[PDB]
Amino acid sequence: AAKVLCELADLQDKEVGDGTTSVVIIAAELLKNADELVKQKIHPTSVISGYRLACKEAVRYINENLIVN
Amino acid sequence: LDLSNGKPRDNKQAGVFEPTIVKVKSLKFATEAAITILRIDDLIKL
Amino acid sequence: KPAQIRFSNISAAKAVADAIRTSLGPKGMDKMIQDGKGDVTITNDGATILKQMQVLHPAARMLVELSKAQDIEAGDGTTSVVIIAGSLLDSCTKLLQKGIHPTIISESFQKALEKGIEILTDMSRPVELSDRETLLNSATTSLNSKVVSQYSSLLSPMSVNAVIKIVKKLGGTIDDCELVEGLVLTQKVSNSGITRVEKAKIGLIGCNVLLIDLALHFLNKMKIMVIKDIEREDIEFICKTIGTKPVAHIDQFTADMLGSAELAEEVKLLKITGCASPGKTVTIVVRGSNKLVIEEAERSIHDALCVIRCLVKKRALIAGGGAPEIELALRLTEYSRTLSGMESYCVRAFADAMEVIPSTLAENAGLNPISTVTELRNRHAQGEKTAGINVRKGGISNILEELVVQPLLVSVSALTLATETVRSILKIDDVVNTR
Repeated sequence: AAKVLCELADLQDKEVGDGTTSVVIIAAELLKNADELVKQKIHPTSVISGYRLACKEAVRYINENLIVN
Repeated sequence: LDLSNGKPRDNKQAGVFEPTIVKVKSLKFATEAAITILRIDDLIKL
Repeated sequence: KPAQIRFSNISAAKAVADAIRTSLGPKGMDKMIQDGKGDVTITNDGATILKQMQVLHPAARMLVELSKAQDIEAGDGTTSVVIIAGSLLDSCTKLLQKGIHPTIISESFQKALEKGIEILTDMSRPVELSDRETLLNSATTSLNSKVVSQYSSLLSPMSVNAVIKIVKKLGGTIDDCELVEGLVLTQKVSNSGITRVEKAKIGLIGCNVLLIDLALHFLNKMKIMVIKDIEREDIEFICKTIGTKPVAHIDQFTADMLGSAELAEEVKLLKITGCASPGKTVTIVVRGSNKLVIEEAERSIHDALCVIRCLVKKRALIAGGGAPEIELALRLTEYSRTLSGMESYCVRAFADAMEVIPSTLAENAGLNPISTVTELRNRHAQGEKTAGINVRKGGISNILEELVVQPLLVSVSALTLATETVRSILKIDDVVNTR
């Protein structure tokens, strides 16, 4: 379960090359809360589709708060 | 937030800017990796 | 007390299905397997899960072969066969507690298997094999659930016009493909200097194209194309394509062991067209950039041919997502009401075994396991197999309208090899080791 976070930064290191540490903290805290959902009788499948849409709108709300050169 | 003083700070006037490809790809890779760890639902040991 | 072995074969086979069931469907859960070398892997394909289980118990050893038997007959729904056999034995324990013999249960399932295919026949929609448009829709629909689903619309028709070997190399892309009437190899013609030969005769070791340092130089004086480093898999196909035979001795080289070809050149693959021999063969040229892409490209077409083979034997189509399974679980409950003896209670237990497939897909789809199957029973009683489980959207929808289809042979073979294997377990009284 830890090696997933090792390859997490390797792909971020080649394309962007910065802020790879903050990528591991976001995913680390998401699973702490996601496991709490499973403790509340929530299947992981519904959590995956909800996270993908939360990530979809996250890029949109960023684009609606961008600044140009 | 002003990291040197510990207060709020207007980044448009202070100049704390960041690229678009940083915050966007970080949230995608962090969400995609967490889906992988949570997609795992078994443990086999030989 | 012979119950000591019949109870163990069930619990041994029950543990295999209880684990792999979570990987059911495209939206199934992955797994974390630890190999003996120390490294691990993350994969949901059930064929690789049980292949690495390294089972020892005889009851579980039969389930590994049960999955391999479905891979040859139908080629789809590999995990669905182990789950049915796992759920059937789970119900058999309820029967043995009542005082029923295992042999009584075997012949009772013969009636459930007989009436099981009948329920699928009335609901299935026959189709025309010659209509390639139906061959393309039936093939491209199921191909969307594979790994390479974006390039499925272009790999499907390459299997239509060919119906078969698949050549693959690095470089290029997946979209470009070409059907070769003759044969193509993954080797080169080195160290020959001609590389283009008309009026070619082939003979596996007059003969201008040799398919096998001093021998490299002498064979070039007579202007003979030297092609070496050929594995055995190509020897079985070239013989049927162009009509060649092997020559294991220099004296055995004669005219009766050669072939013919109108063209044999290296356009680096050896495009050899114009077989001019009686036979039925074809080779598909596939391209790709990375090595992991071409390996999955072969499985995309090879799994596509399994659907074409399913339509030839069974020219019929059925709804997906456990849609016909609800009709199988409901209609068998009604047939048991008219039966007598120990067959009624056994046909009833055979129907409850199929109720777990849509309940498990409801689990892997995030829906409630109970409310999903309980609502579909009335939708099929009053309606038909149109409504079912849609895993793409995560809800109940019309499977025929959602563009999800599977052939009749996949669901039929999954139940025949499964029920026959359970009867093999019921016919076991005890096991002893020999030497």
